[PDB]
Amino acid sequence: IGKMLNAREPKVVNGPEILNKYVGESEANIRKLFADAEEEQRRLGANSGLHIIIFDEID
Amino acid sequence: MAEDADMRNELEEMQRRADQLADESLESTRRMLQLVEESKDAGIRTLVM
Repeated sequence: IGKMLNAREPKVVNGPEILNKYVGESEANIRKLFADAEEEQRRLGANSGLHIIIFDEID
Repeated sequence: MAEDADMRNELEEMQRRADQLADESLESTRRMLQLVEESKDAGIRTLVM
């Protein structure tokens, strides 16, 4: 579907792949996904192409 | 887990400061701003006279 409707690219992640023993490192690896979208959205308003995310397993 | 680790770590200082004097090189390049202008300032007006 990313190919169907063009996003920039998919960045795919697995849930268990981002978990850190240290307190503050387990939330930031998430936010680094959305920053790439936040930039384009604020910059180019509301006609920007999708920044798409996929989680391999969230559960 | 039920784990809290809050930690610290230490620095490795960069090189290029054998002695502070090295910045005196800037005091040199001040001086070759100081010792350059009067050469031409008297050169062209020495041509005037």
